[PDB]
Amino acid sequence: MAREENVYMAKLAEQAERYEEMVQFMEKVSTSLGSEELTVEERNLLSVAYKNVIGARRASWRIISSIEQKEESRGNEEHVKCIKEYRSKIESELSNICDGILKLLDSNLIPSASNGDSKVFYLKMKGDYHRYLAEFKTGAERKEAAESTLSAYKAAQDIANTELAPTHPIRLGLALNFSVFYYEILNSPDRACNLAKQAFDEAIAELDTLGEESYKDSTLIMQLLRDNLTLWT
Amino acid sequence: MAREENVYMAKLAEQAERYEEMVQFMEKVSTSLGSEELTVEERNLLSVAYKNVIGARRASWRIISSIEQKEESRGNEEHVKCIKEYRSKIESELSNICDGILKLLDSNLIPSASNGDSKVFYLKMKGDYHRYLAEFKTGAERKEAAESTLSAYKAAQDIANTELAPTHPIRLGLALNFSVFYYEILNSPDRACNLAKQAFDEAIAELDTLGEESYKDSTLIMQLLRDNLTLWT
Amino acid sequence: RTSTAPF
Amino acid sequence: RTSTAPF
Repeated sequence: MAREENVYMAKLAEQAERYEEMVQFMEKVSTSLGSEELTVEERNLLSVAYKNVIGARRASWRIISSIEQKEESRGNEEHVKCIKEYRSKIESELSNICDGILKLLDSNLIPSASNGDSKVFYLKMKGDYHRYLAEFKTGAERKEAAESTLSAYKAAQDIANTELAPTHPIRLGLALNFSVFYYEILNSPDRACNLAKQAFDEAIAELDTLGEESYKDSTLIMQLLRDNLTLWT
Repeated sequence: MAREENVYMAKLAEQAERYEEMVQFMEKVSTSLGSEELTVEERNLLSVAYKNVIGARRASWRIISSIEQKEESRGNEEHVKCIKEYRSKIESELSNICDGILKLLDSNLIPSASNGDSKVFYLKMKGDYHRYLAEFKTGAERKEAAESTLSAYKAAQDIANTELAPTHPIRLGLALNFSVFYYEILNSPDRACNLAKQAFDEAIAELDTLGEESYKDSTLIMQLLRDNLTLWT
Repeated sequence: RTSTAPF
Repeated sequence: RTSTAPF
């Protein structure tokens, strides 16, 4: 039995936009390996699955936080009691989604990675989910989220800057997320700007020496760095 | 205790785009009345809640049906076994969503309606959910869906055409859905065109005699009739 | 795409 | 809006 039926189902889940189910499908593939690693196709699907499941909660959290602020500032105390209870239900889901993909990165995807690209990808992804904890967690939990994000992004960068070109979308993607961590979570606009510019310039420097479909892949991310650089200046 | 807290929570659910929860909230309001009727605000929220919950499944069903056709036509029998199992899981959800709002219309919203506007609204809504059954049901169940849609739309039209103006968005909305039933489900392009044109012309006829915010309300629906009239001719 | 009512 | 990676 090769259940790459589980891969096909995840692809249908994706088409259907039923992302919780896309997660289950790609989780079944993941928890089914012995010594083998997720292919590129498979890890991307897993990551897209989780980005969409977490993304709906993050989008909901943002709108409920705005409404909370707007209402606290009109003294509507009764609204605020309600909005806050709603915000904490979203925070449980955020908290559980992050735990699921963190357990699977700590337990499985990270210890068993082989190539560089893989290691960076998964260490990057661990940083990503500690970052999402830090967007809404409060005290000790926020400090622990922020520390875990810095360690994972840094472990990913040491491996990236050795074992991958400056144009490799995974190296750019790390720089883009790490730049954002510095701006949104640590509140270092300088560190963020410098990190994005450095990885952009370093990628232009060695750009027109890759197959026409590579250019597509990483022009995409490089436009994301430039978009943020514009927004911040 | 006035839980119009349940109304406020539904409005947050809506803002958050957590439509299953918007449904639960507006269902709790509904199953809490004794002799009283949903306000206009409340019935609209309930209807928006259900249109969004059913809409995600209908959107998913459409994309899974396309992929099913594309695959049956390439002889990929193994894909088709999978796609079909997926389509039936979506059909259970469609089938349960429709049953929930149909039980609540049969059991409660229809028998207890008073004004004309109310009666039309809910009879219209019953037609709507029998129509969604008929989009994917198969044999006897499709024939029964189609018959139930025709009775409810017709009962709604008798009450509409007495007790409401040709400009009342609820009367237009009925005409728009009934026109679509005739085109998509019964496959009568003539009946559909004639029904849409009649309710449009009949609404222009008596148009510029309503408060500036009425015009907004029903120009909206009337543009929907014109959009379909264009598409079909 | 054909359209139906918002309510 | 600030952006992050797609993966």
